[PDB]
Amino acid sequence: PVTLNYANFPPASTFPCIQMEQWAHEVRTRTRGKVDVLTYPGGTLLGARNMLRGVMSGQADIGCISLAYHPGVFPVMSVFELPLGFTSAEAASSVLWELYSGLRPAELERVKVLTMFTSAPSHFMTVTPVRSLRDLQGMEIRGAGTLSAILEKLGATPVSMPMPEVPEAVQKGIIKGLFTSLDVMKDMNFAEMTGHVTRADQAVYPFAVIMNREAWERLSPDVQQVLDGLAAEHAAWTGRYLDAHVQDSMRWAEEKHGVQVHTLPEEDIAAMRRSVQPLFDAWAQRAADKGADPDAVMRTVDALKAQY
Ligand SMILES: O=C(O)Cc1c[nH]c2ccccc12
Repeated sequence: PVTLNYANFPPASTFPCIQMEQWAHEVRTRTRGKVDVLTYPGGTLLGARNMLRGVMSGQADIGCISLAYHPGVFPVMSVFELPLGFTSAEAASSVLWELYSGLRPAELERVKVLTMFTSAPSHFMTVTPVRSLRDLQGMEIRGAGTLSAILEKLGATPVSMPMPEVPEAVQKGIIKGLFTSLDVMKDMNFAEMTGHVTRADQAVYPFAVIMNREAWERLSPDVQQVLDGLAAEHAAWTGRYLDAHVQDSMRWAEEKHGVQVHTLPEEDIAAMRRSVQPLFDAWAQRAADKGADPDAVMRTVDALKAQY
């Protein structure tokens, strides 16, 4: 009987926390009680910025990081912060895990990765309506990592910060909106702060569930096969729950808070995609400078997408 503390950073109602709870439930079940998990949601054990170095301290056995909160640190897996044309968190979460399983980039060698998943595709949630690219101009919008560099290519003024700091940045007028997936309209009640939603069909935010290496090595081989055996299912499950939850979330926001939804013209969309193309090369260049094979990574992205 061994018990693992699992640090998380956002409120318990948000999807990073819902997936942690479902994960914990499967570990208890599949190990027939041999493993238990005590979860600390809402940043009570570790928060968003001390998540990684704190899992590695051993201050918590397991944690959940958003790759985009750590610029430079993940030269390979940050490809998953580019617009890879995904339209569901299910598909993207699955392809992300396979791409990680099959390559094991050294950026992530100092911890043990238990599973990976993403957000749904990003859209604009703003306090004033955005009906064109022109409206985006100069408007401070929250992103992180490469989703900020995307905001920037589109002409908005990106402000990088983790999700928990976002409600307060909006309220105090430091940002005018946020660029991410629509589950937060409910799970963080952005429906009471940003009454407008514009379709972007943009890049996802990728997450990794990590574990302290020494903690992982103190697990027997049998318990280890249980956690490795849970990884791919759980990635898909997390992606599938979120695609459903995004619908409910937006249903609630419209009929209980009168959210207004807008779309951009096709010529604005065309042009925004042309605007972000240079990020693929800059991503390819930082990976190479770090000793990675971006050509290989993109070849593996392509091939995985033609399955999932
Ligand atoms: O925007 C992000 O930081 C990624 C993201 C999307 N939905 C979230 C819910 C809780 C915490 C992080 C996220």
